[PDB]
Amino acid sequence: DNCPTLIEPVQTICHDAEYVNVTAEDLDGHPNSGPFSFSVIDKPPGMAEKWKIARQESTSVLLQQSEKKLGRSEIQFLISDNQGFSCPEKQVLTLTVCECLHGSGCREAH
Amino acid sequence: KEGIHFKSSVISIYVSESMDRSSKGQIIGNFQAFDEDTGLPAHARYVKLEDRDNWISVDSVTSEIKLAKLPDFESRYVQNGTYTVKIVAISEDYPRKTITGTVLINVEDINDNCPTLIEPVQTICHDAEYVNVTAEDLDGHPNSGPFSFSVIDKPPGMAEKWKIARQESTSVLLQQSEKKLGRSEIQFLISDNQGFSCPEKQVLTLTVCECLHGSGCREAH
Repeated sequence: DNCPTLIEPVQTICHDAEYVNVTAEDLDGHPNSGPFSFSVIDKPPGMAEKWKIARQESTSVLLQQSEKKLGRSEIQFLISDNQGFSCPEKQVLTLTVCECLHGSGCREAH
Repeated sequence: KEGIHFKSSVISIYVSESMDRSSKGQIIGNFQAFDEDTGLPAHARYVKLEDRDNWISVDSVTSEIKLAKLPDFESRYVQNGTYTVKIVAISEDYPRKTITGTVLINVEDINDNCPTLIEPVQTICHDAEYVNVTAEDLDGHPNSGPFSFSVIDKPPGMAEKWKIARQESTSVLLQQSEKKLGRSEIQFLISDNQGFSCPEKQVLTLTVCECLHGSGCREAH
């Protein structure tokens, strides 16, 4: 009676990254579960498709760029749980970039 | 039969210092009192002692303890990375009894300070070629470490005129190739090991002159 969600839907990533990983969570689960289905959105042209999918696992997804640009972009999602319940909330991600140096860490100052 | 006692003589907590985003209103714990004979909770009224900078507050009705300032790791009252406050809790109806305790809060460092040019000004003789300027950062390591100094690419050709020629953890030695008895204006850019640099400018005023043997600049006035 609940639908999957994105758990950090505002995420920074390193400049030199070519893949991004994000988890989804669902308010309800096993027993009534299996692996989730992830898809993104490609319509309209020139505007929608900044990211696409490369790998998918039960509870998380691995994304890859379409034009490889740097900065602020939205990634519009379609996510269903196994048995397929639907809710009026729209599923989304927003991504932006930092210059990384301290491993994963943004080099920036306070 | 005996009066109020503490379940711990001292309590100890940890936190980060402040820069920019720190939360107000902060709670850290309680200081409950008990009958010594059975350990069932008693009531007391509470007072604060020797808070040297006003960081802490106390609520008698809960024995709770609460923060009233933002923490600073460079503070003149912070020692070994710790700050102390003393509490006393005191009973009601006769005989009245006082019992003492302490709060220890530990504070970690942020790179909230930036290296500045402590040596804005120097005067230099006609046989010299090298001049030394120091910076200072107000954090310790890691939050300072070996500094990086540079001097900017404007005006055209200034790298032929005055340049960095050796560098230390705190400091830099300039050289000269202009070979002239006047003024130069030497903007530095300057980081600490973590990459932080001041929003404000850092510039050396430097005067080169003709000098007497073993003395400053020449004088006809």
